[PDB]
Amino acid sequence: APEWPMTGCPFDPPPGVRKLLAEKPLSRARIWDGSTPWVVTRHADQRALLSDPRVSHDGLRDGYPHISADFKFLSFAGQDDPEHGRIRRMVTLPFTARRIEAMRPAIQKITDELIDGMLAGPKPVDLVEALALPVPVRVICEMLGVPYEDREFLQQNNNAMIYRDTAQGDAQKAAIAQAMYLKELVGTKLGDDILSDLAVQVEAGEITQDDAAGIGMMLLGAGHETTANMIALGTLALLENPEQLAEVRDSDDPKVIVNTVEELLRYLTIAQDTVRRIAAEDIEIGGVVIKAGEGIVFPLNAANWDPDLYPEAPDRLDIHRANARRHLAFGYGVHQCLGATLARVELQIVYSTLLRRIPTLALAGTLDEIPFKHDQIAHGVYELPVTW
Ligand code: HEM
Repeated sequence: APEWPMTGCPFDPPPGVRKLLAEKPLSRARIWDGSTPWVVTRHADQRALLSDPRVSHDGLRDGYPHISADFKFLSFAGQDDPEHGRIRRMVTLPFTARRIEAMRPAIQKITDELIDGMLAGPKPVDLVEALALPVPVRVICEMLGVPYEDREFLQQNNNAMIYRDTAQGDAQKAAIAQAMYLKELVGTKLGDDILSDLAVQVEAGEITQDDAAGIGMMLLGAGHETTANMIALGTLALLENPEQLAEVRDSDDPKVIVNTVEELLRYLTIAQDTVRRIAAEDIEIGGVVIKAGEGIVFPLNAANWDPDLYPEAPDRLDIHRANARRHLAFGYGVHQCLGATLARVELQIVYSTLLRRIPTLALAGTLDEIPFKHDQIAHGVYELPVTW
């Protein structure tokens, strides 16, 4: 059983992963804890399994293929229905299309302010620090109903939980600080925002104040690093594909920014193999039998380069790929990304505004000088020096 997970093509999935996808759609791999879960590479099969009620997201179950030991420790996103949906229903409305369309001015203002700071400051500048990290956490603060004046505090806490050079002890203090704060804010709300909605539930007896705070925390975590990685990696992908950058920037067709975000989501699949399940019952698929209690690993980045679905050079960026929106970058089934509409719309605004306001944007060095997050689960770059 090969080890899992398996450099000068840094955007591309690992070579062994492309090999599996091509010749062993379903196979076993040994992960960090010595278990050998199934690896499911095909887009079709990921959809099949992820929407099969025999497939469980319950990380307390023996066999569950946790991403790493730390994720194992932590152990609504890690639960099955009915409790998963009971909780998800309480935070569904603010993420719906209409409500996210209604956030466009707020996301646009956040973006323009941060581009104002870039443009007043030195160059080159790290796009990660200047834009990619601040936007998503600021947007989520606003949906939560975090007062403007506590913004920087929540941002630094959340940043601290993301940095490689934060010592775990400090990351945990930062996490403790977020929870205490959110719990306090929920007590306060007892507004229009998520925490007010959650305060209603608290007041109704449906969840505790602690639970309210945990949900808040979870939305904070979930929506931050992922979106940041997309901002930074997505920008870099555009800068490495200049003819396509120019089009996204300069096209008069509003569909192009829309397509570009989907093709970026598909091309980069930053959530990689973070999607994990366990079979609750035996499941027969693709001529093998996944047995009850066996783990299942979903390399979304394999599915999104699947030639059954993306036959025309899926290993190249093509913003006109007519098919891109079929990607599974936000996963699939009942745990499909709650923020998927928000993310789409955040990236449309960030990429378009970044390129229209900084039409001379340029990588300050070259691709090979960029430090990628090869050593992590979520794909991305530690730093992105840009100039103009
Ligand atoms: C590029 C941006 C994003 C990507 C690639 C992404 C990816 C994903 C993926 C793959 C999952 C599925 C996890 C699983 O099945 O185990 C997921 C779930 C989730 N995402 Fe995102 N996400 C993004 C942005 C956001 C944002 C902006 C938010 C919230 C504000 C968010 C909140 C969530 C939540 C709450 C879940 C759990 C859904 C559930 O279990 O019912 N995400 N995301």
